[PDB]
Amino acid sequence: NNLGNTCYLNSILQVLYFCPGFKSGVKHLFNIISRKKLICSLQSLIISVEQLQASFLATQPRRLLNTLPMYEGYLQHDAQEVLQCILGNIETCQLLKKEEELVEKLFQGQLVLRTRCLECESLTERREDFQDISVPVQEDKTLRWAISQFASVERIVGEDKYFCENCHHYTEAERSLLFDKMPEVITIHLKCFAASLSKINTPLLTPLKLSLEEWSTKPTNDSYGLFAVVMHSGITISSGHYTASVKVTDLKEYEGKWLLFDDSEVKVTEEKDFLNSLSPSTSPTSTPYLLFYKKL
Amino acid sequence: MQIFVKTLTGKTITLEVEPSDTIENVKAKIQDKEGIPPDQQRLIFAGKQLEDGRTLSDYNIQKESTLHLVLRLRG
Amino acid sequence: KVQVSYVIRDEVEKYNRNGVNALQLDPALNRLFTAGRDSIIRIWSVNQHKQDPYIASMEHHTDWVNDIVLCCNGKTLISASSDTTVKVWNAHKGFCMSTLRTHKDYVKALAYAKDKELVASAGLDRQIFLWDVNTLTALTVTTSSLSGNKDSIYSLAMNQLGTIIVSGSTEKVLRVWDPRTCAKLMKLKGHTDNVKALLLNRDGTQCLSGSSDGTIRLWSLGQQRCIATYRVHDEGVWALQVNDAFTHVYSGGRDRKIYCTDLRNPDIRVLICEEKAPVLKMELDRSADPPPAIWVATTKSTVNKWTLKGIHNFRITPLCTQPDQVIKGGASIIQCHILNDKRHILTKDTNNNVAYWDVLKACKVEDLGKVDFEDEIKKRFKMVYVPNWFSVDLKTGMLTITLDESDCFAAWVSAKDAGFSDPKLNLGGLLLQALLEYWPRTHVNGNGYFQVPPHTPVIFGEAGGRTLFRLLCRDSGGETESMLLNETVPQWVIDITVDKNMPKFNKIPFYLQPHRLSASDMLQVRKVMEHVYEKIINVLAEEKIELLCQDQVLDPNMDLRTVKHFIWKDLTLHYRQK
Ligand SMILES: COc1ncnc(C2CC2)c1-c1ncc2c(n1)n(Cc1ccc(-c3nc(C(F)(F)F)cn3C)cc1)c(=N)n2CC(F)(F)F
Ligand SMILES: *NC[C@H](*)CS(C)(=O)=O
Ligand SMILES: [Zn+2]
Repeated sequence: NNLGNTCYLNSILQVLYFCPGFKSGVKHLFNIISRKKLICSLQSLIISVEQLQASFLATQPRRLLNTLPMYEGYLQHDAQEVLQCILGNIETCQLLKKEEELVEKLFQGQLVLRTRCLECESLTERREDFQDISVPVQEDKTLRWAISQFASVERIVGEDKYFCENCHHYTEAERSLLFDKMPEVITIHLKCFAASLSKINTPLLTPLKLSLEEWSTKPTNDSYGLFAVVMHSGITISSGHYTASVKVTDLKEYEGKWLLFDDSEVKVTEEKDFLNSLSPSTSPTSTPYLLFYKKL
Repeated sequence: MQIFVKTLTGKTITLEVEPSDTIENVKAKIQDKEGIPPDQQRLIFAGKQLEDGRTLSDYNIQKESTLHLVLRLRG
Repeated sequence: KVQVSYVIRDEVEKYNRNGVNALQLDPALNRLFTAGRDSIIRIWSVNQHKQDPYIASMEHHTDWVNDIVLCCNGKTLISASSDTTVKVWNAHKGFCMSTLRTHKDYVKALAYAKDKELVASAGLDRQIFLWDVNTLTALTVTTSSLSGNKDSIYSLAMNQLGTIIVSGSTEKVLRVWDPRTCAKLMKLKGHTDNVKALLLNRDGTQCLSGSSDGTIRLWSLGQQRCIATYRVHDEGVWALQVNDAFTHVYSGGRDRKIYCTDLRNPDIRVLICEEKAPVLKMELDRSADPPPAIWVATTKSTVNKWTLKGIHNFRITPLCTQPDQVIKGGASIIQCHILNDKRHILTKDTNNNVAYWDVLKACKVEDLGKVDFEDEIKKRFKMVYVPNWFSVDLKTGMLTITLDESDCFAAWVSAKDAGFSDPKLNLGGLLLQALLEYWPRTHVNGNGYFQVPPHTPVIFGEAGGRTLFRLLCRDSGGETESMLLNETVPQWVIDITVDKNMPKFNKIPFYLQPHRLSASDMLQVRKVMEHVYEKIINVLAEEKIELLCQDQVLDPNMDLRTVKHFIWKDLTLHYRQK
């Protein structure tokens, strides 16, 4: 059904299918196309997959592959690349709605960047939209520490000198990041590769809970529960069999039990058992690559 | 102009890009200050990959803009 | 990694341009030393009866001057600058005597032990060097490094007897050393932000600090703890001065206010008048007790002298409204624009004045007056294209032109285009020939066209760092100057000036199609017309053919390199007969 030469698109589709409010929205976009005249391909795959769930309770993912200058023949590619390509192809909504929101709400946020000259003490604010957080795995051992390193007070010194136009000289500054709008689900991208070209096999203790209030701009009270992980399995940047495990969202006895999408085999594990796998207590082979944090 | 770049370790690198160049010139400067081949770099700005063969005026990059540097991990 | 540079300035600069960074006083001779953001150090006369207060200036630095210390009973002056150099002067005659270049980054601090004759210096490179003055005036001196530190040092102080030295950095933690044994003594913590002002007692028992948070703390060196804390300032304190017996402190910062805070009881507060710019490096007149005057410095080019007479008898309304002694200042340049033909520059300065500068002749030809900048820029539009070959730096409030090896020889122009009297000139080569003209190595048994004025400084500096040399264009035929020039100039300047090596040229391909050729960049379309005519025959060439580019009829005088840049968006052309 799923021949093992498309190991990135398969994992991305399996992770996205369980995202909240995705299968419902895509059906609406196709319904607008339905009476007005990639969207037509996604709706076809969703219908086929839902047919198999009835039995348990050849999918042919190549239909999307044909529709989606970097995808020729049997090759090896990245997962975040195809995720961004799909989320960019999904443009179509704006073009359809102009003639008279599934990404702007699900996967979209805003940041605030503050730079402070250390000579005149004058601040500057800019706004930049973010779709994922690239976080340093380890410095040249905690998710909170890594996020703090990504977004906290950091001084640019040495050859990297801020050019302040209030002083008209090369001064020293400090930088900060703040979150303004947080999407429905927040994805974290781990920079496993090391420039030193290499790959670090020491994972991070990823918590099953999260709270973004120290680095936030406004006082908010909401948590973040992990619900999907995409894991590599190789030892270098040349190849590797991608694997994805997704929590069950909402069948009579499977609730609260993580899944494990291996190569053409579906295995049901337990939350306590799975949590002891990617943790660094036992040296693993698979290294987490992306983490998806559904709200609540 | 002057723009910032966040490398793999998380440090910030400063470039004077002169916003009339292509992506290849920016990648060449990044490789000069970083020693990474230009065929393996993935520049990301505002949650959207920077494609080669285009200038910077289309991406409305102005003042101090942070470009995230990531590599490509194949599988 | 070596760049040649020069500046355009008047022969006699009499007024400040960018601001003031440090102050000093000489009660023995009644003179004031003003080391501003401009590289020049001036010696004013603080006597009220002098209607034109000015004495000889000292111009040897290439960047900002951060701090100056008057040593050896006013005989010598020590100055530290942004470029990693510490110099020694002769304040009686205002000429440099020595130079020390054993620093890696900017220098921002300078202390002085009057009863010990020592000088310490600290910078952004996290190093502290202990220097003995008595071996500096008479003279590769020895070093005494005293630095266990982890981040940049922004201020530093030393007690009068030269036994305790305290430094403030970005850790908000003060470190205490001992000059004689180079040992570590204490670690004073309890601050929140950067520390930019430290004052110590005569015996080193107590220390005063002021942070950018906006608080002033009184420490103790007999007890590793702070005693009292005052927060009378809303913004950070950048300047700090104290009375003789540690009884009163005068403070000021970004608030743009100056207070006089008592120390025994902090509820007594008088408000000296508020200056119009952020006060930095306040200076006090210590002629008699109590101090009857105070000199302030700001980010603008003006120094004022406030008088204190209402203190101790005032029983918050400001005490003063106007200064007593005023020192005038000029205007600095804040905007520049390079014209389409890269020779002239349109600069706009404070007080809204625009001037029309030259680069090749290194002079000013005209000032345009009170006109709008955008309309003036749009009016002066030329239909040419010359690749850029220099850069303009607006620091120090003056024009600085830097020539880099990558693109100095990247501009070829015609003889009539340059205005002289067909030769194919090179602008960078002519400039570099004109600069080093008194150098005896360039002679043979700006060459024949013009002459740069013989007072422009010439600077050989590294890539964004220390300057290896500093020369006057007139003073180059001497012995020591030649000795240093034989080793300081790079190779790519020698191959062009000392030897006659013709720099390389440029070519560009272009497709011709009757709807591959390689030709020089500055080739007029007049020659592409003569070429197509003489190849496809079955005045006459000018009249019987016209070239079209993007369906625009081409003028038979504009050359190929501007067709690519202004009309085309490899280049392709089309030709039709008649
Ligand atoms: C292109 O492929 C896909 N694209 C997008 N999304 C998905 C998956 C579901 C998001 C697939 C996909 N990929 C491989 C599958 C596959 N679907 N199915 C059908 C199936 C049947 C029952 C269940 C299931 N649901 C629960 C519940 F409800 F308890 F959570 C428990 N279980 C076992 C899951 C999937 C399957 N058998 N394989 C393995 C084999 F085809 F190779 F054999
Ligand atoms: N990285 C490609 C997918 C996995 S495999 C078995 O084709 O290499
Ligand atoms: Zn500044």
